[PDB]
Amino acid sequence: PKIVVVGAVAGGATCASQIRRLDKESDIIIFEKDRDMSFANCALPYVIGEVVEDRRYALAYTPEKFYDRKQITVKTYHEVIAINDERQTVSVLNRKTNEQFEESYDKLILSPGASANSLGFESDITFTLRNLEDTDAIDQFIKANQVDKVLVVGAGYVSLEVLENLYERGLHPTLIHRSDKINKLMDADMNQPILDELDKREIPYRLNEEINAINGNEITFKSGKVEHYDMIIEGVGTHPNSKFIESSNIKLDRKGFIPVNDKFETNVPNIYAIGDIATSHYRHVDLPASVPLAWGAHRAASIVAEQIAGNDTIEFKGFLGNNIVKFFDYTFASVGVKPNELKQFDYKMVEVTQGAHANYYPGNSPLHLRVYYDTSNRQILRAAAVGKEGADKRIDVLSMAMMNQLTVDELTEFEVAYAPPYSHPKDLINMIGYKAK
Amino acid sequence: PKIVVVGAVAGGATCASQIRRLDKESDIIIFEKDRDMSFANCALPYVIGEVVEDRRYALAYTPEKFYDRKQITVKTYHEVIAINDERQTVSVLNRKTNEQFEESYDKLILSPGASANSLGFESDITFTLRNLEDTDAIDQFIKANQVDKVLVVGAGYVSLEVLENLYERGLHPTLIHRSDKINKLMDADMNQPILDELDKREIPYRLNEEINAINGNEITFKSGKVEHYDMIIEGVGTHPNSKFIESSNIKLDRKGFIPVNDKFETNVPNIYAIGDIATSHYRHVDLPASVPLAWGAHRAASIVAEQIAGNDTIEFKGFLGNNIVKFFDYTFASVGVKPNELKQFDYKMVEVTQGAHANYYPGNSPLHLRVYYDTSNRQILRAAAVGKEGADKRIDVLSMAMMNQLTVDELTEFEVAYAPPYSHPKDLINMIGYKAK
Ligand SMILES: *[C@H](CCNC(=O)CCNC(=O)[C@H](O)C(C)(C)COP(=O)(O)OP(=O)(O)OC[C@H]1O[C@@H](n2cnc3c(N)ncnc32)[C@H](O)[C@@H]1OP(=O)(O)O)CS(C)(=O)=O
Ligand SMILES: *[C@H](CCNC(=O)CCNC(=O)[C@H](O)C(C)(C)COP(=O)(O)OP(=O)(O)OC[C@H]1O[C@@H](n2cnc3c(N)ncnc32)[C@H](O)[C@@H]1OP(=O)(O)O)CS(C)(=O)=O
Ligand SMILES: Cc1cc2nc3c(=O)[nH]c(=O)nc-3n(C[C@H](O)[C@H](O)[C@H](O)COP(=O)(O)OP(=O)(O)OC[C@H]3O[C@@H](n4cnc5c(N)ncnc54)[C@H](O)[C@@H]3O)c2cc1C
Ligand SMILES: Cc1cc2nc3c(=O)[nH]c(=O)nc-3n(C[C@H](O)[C@H](O)[C@H](O)COP(=O)(O)OP(=O)(O)OC[C@H]3O[C@@H](n4cnc5c(N)ncnc54)[C@H](O)[C@@H]3O)c2cc1C
Ligand SMILES: [Cl-]
Ligand SMILES: [Cl-]
Ligand SMILES: [Cl-]
Ligand SMILES: [Cl-]
Ligand SMILES: [Cl-]
Ligand SMILES: [Cl-]
Ligand SMILES: [Cl-]
Ligand SMILES: [Cl-]
Ligand SMILES: [Mg+2]
Ligand SMILES: [Mg+2]
Ligand SMILES: [Mg+2]
Ligand SMILES: [Mg+2]
Repeated sequence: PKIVVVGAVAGGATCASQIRRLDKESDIIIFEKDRDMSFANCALPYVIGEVVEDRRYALAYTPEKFYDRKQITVKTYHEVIAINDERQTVSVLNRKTNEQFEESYDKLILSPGASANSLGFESDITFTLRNLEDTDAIDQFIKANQVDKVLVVGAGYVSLEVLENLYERGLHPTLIHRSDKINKLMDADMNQPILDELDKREIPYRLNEEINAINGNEITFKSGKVEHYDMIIEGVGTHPNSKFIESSNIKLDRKGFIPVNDKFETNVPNIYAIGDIATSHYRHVDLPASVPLAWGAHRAASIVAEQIAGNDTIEFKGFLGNNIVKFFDYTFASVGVKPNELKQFDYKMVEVTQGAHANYYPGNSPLHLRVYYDTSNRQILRAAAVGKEGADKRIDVLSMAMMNQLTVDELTEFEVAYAPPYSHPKDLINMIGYKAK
Repeated sequence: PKIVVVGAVAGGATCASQIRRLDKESDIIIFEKDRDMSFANCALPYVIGEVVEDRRYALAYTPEKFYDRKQITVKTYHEVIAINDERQTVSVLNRKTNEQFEESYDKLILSPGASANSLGFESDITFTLRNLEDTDAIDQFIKANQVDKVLVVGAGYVSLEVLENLYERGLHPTLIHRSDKINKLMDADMNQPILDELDKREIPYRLNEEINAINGNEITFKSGKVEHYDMIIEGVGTHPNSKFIESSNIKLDRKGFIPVNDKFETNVPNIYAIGDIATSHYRHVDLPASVPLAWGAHRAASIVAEQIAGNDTIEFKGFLGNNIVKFFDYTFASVGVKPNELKQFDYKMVEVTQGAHANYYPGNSPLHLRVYYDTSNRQILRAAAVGKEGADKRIDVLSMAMMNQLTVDELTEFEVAYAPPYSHPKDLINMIGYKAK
């Protein structure tokens, strides 16, 4: 079949690559509205912090390399502006010529993702971070203006990683957030170490704070405070790139996302949707789920590839919502339903705080593990872990447990790999099980 | 019930404590043949290494504290010398006075564990390591004799830990082993980094080598080599402490262990056996298993506590044999059937070698993960992982998978916690699933 793909990054380029792996004869074309395909979204803050300095890490492919290795045609600076589903074409705008045209397809795959929100100030010193063009612009503004002092707005993983990286680059960031609900994928009371790490390094922050006015480098805040900053990075949420889809017969939800089935089909024949734009359901509970992260994009890419050119018995089973972020010395990880989704269940909570490993083994740090479960069937609903060591391991194990519909009580049976540098004879995970009794 | 426990460490002290949690009325007495209860067997190599300098870390309780806090009576230097199972008493030797006596019981719990084998040489410079008394003796011997050259015999995980610690203490160890099967819970080819770390540090080793004769500090070897050593630490395997049991009606296997059911009952009513002395079966395949490690001792202790004083529908479901050791910069972990046990199955092997985390993120290292599956049902039989980073995490996740008899193909669905310091959007575990076709 002729295959058209919208977006050439996490979902799009992966899906197209996976299809080629299976089908060597279908013609495949990808339209990407911006300059680069296959950029490393998740590497971006580390590029800014000069942790990553080889561009070969920031960008996996050029369209030329992509064609030469995989025979996939990628048109950058081409923005799809409409989907004409009844005639099986998309309308595409060549941004270089400002000429538009129709491209036909047998199968269409939508992976446009999402864009960064902006606060909307008229400001030459304010930037968002979503792609490599953004990253290049920030790096350039920093150098050309000898930036020292940077204001970071927002407190999600993107803003937190940018802050840490700006600090390590040798700059002087300040963090503000409109409320005190930082890092909201994590249980609110488990985020204290973020503030501790800031304090330890004498990095200023103000919560319940906003930009009120901007005049050159003079920044006036809601609190009444006035300071001067050389630069601002806004990380104040995202929104779905689905405007171009609204005129079509494709069903969108009221927030602009695309509900899909377990084959990542939309309501329209021959049209699939994957990545941040797509919504689905949880694997372990009968609720809708939207998990705009890397894992879901890659997994859907593979499933769509099988559907089109491989084994169409292969279907999605739902999300668990596993997620993680590093902030300075600490790791923050969670899986399962979001904090706000718990109220839909009659649940209880159990928790343990314990050294990640043997106390007498040097380098210990306490690890807080919390697990929520359903009282009506003992099923695990959510888990969260925070500590300098061992949090990722604990959450991945609980992710596998939930995949298998394990009960909280069954966690006593988890046979951990134990030696002093790694865990305990009754691991934190085991202790969750004993304490639920 | 009146409860008598034999052995006061991993199984015995733990089981007694777990019983008290549930039962505040019953009289509980533990007999321990040596000086110390509740020593940290696992910490002992690190004591020798002076990594653990403070004894509070090597000893968790005294009989006196155990009584004040738990109202359990612990009699040290008291060796149980016979089980009078028909009258329900045990014979006990007070080693201080050399007088014996009978102690009655309603329930008897046997956790006597295992003793170190010895090569049988007459030598004042040779030591084994099994308890805190052994540790104090080794430490004292090194100080008293200004030991520099040390011969470490055996390449089990304990001996490797001892070697590493002697090295970090400033001593100069040499490793020998009677065969080339070092660290034998791990795939043989995956043990190479042990030998790499030794080579890197100019720590001598000789495999397929044995002691021929000892003449003072002069050691004659099977190879014909003769060298001078100030000290010898032999780690040449263990034997079960079951001599005191043979006269009773308790069924022993031919190696001296006690087969038990999933309630950890012996063939004799009211007698339980746990810890290194007991044998059981695997959880994921129908084979007999013996897994003489900490997790099993602690798990059995809880189950026996529930049987006696709690919910007696709680039963063991078998072992997976999860195990791990650290040796210098590398981690070595495996789970499932032993290498020698694979031949009872029609099996295939899948493997990946990939960065533990994102390539661009610093301090990355190659992680080798290998998975064996049964061709008749796609079920995972065994997994192994070796590397400086991430091996413990992958093996724990796979232990949780096997607990659920998950197939190799379903690893494709494992929802990992992804950010650049931790893994990949398609983790090594997912990759095993994709490569299984
Ligand atoms: C933060 C956000 C995540 N963002 C991204 O991932 C965006 C950038 N990514 C992309 O554009 C694509 O995902 C690329 C093109 C980089 C990767 O495509 P694929 O995942 O299809 O893998 P690839 O074709 O590059 O193959 C390399 C490696 O994978 C093996 N392989 C892939 N699939 C399979 C299957 N299904 N079965 C067996 N093996 C498979 C393949 O063999 C391969 O080894 P080799 O290529 O042989 O040497 C995260 S971020 C971006 O890191 O910042
Ligand atoms: C290597 C080799 C393994 N060796 C050993 O284990 C050495 C010998 N061990 C022992 O003697 C026992 O395990 C001791 C006595 C050390 C521990 O007794 P147990 O009951 O585990 O533990 P304890 O009573 O001390 O409780 C402490 C902690 O856990 C909670 N807890 C225990 N059981 C339960 C249950 N069933 N349910 C809920 N909670 C339980 C307990 O309340 C207490 O918590 P807090 O800290 O106040 O929360 C290894 S090594 C390390 O070198 O020895
Ligand atoms: C800074 C940053 C850090 C992140 N870190 C993590 C992390 O640590 N862990 C994690 O799991 N996730 C992380 N993510 C999220 C992860 O990158 C996304 O979940 C993933 O990229 C989603 O893939 P996607 O294809 O749906 O969207 P994208 O990868 O963003 O790709 C969408 C592409 O479609 C293009 N497009 C949109 N509309 C059109 C159109 N009309 N025509 C043509 N092209 C169009 C866009 O230009 C864009 O290039 C991070 C994201 C960012 C921005
Ligand atoms: C140096 C070392 C390091 C280790 N490291 C690890 C590790 O990293 N990870 C891991 O999982 N496992 C490790 N282990 C193994 C772990 O310690 C054992 O699996 C665990 O202790 C088994 O507990 P047990 O109660 O059966 O025996 P033990 O803990 O050894 O206790 C048995 C006790 O019973 C006493 N006893 C025996 N006979 C009698 C009798 N007749 N009368 C009275 N008392 C008696 C003994 O003196 C002994 O104190 C290590 C062991 C050692 C020795
Ligand atoms: Cl091209
Ligand atoms: Cl054209
Ligand atoms: Cl056309
Ligand atoms: Cl808010
Ligand atoms: Cl369900
Ligand atoms: Cl006494
Ligand atoms: Cl005396
Ligand atoms: Cl680490
Ligand atoms: Mg640079
Ligand atoms: Mg139209
Ligand atoms: Mg000391
Ligand atoms: Mg199944």
